[PDB]
Amino acid sequence: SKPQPIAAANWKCNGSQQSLSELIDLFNSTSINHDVQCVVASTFVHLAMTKERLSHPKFVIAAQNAIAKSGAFTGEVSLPILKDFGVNWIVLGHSERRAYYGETNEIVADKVAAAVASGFMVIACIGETLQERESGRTAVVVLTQIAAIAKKLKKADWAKVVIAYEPVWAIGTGKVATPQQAQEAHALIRSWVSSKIGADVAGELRILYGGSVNGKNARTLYQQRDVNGFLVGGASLKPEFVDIIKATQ
Amino acid sequence: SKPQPIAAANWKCNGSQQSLSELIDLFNSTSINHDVQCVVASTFVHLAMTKERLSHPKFVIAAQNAIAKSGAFTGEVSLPILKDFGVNWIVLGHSERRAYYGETNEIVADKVAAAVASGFMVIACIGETLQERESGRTAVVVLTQIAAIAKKLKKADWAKVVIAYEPVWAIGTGKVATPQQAQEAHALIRSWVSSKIGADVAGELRILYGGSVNGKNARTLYQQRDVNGFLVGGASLKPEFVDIIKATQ
Repeated sequence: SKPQPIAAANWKCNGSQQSLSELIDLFNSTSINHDVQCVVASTFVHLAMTKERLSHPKFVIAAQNAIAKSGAFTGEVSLPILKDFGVNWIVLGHSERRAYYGETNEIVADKVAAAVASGFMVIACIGETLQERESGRTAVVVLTQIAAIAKKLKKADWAKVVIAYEPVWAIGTGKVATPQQAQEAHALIRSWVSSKIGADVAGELRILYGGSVNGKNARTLYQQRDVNGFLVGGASLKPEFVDIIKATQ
Repeated sequence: SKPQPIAAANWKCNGSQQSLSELIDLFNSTSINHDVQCVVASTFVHLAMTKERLSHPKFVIAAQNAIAKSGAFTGEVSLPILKDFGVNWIVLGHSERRAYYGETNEIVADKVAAAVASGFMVIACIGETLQERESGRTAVVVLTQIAAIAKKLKKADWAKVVIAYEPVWAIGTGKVATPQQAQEAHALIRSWVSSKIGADVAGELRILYGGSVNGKNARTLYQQRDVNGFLVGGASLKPEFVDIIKATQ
């Protein structure tokens, strides 16, 4: 058996009033008759609008980032503000932030923990680069990332947690990830959770696949024992997302 | 004579639905009978709401930050998105971003230039740290910042530009800035614009003061020859802002 799946749309830095409206209408009209949690992560700018027009009950909205505390951080957005706005989902430590915005294992760790403390559901991202993969350090590295996070969490916290595996080594590297490789990375994280936190925590823990997923590969990927879902980029701005949600049956 | 003044509210990482609503109502009810441009920079989260409820015609809204292009920058916000949302003002290269978020003279420069190209009005921030001030490098440093920006601009671009002087050396340093010192920094920037771009550009160019301004010091500060306004922090979340706008007559 699997825990409930998650199909998450990571819109990243994209979207227009018009496009998003249209995209959101498609969703509201879609039939989803299964155990599935659909998540929509739009930009800070569009939360308001998403919040309002997204009415299909199998969907929640989420932020793409946040900082922990409110204050003198011009440009930034705090958890406190989100929660007041009414946002309960959030994506933290995505590869792009890790790469461009100076997010270390510890900054991430810290954010997650705040998020968890304020009662958010967290999609926490981890994954290794090509250098790391090529030298055979996948295990070494992801476990290091997961550990940094778990270090700050209590057993009960895990229930609010979702891990997303990002095969960075295969992202813009001209390198291609296969389902089996996905499965192998996921089986690692799960093994770690099991042996370190509890087979109880491990078995309800959702692990999302966050490499390239489209309407074509989605099925084969979800068919894997340890994949519970997806954190989707590109495809999630197209109607093809709908196909991916269905891939989760 | 002076160019039209600007009273800008930099809300930074603060605010709640309720607070901001109340704060915004005060504004809508205020009498402003003079040449003044009031600017309100709320978080990405609250733009929507500000946009909607702020109805006093002497007010515009602005963003606190942005990146240049849309794309795969999870967490971030592009100019393209703002413009579509209907935002035409923006604060760029604030001391806090320079300090915590890795913004160099060139990143700033680049952002400004994009912003300008897309038709935004830009409040561009510059200022030196205590080390810099103490060693006598104020002139050296600010001119370096302004230059990095001007490097990318055409003469016509200046019309969309607003410079804000941030006396960082005096921000959380237990060091205190006086009006005369403000005036001296502003006179420098102006001298530079004059001699390098044109006395024409210099004389219409608005230079905002962006250190600590409250309802008490506001007057003495604006009375200075080269101060055209303010980029306000703390006080701008209180009703005292209204007092500062009036300080601009």
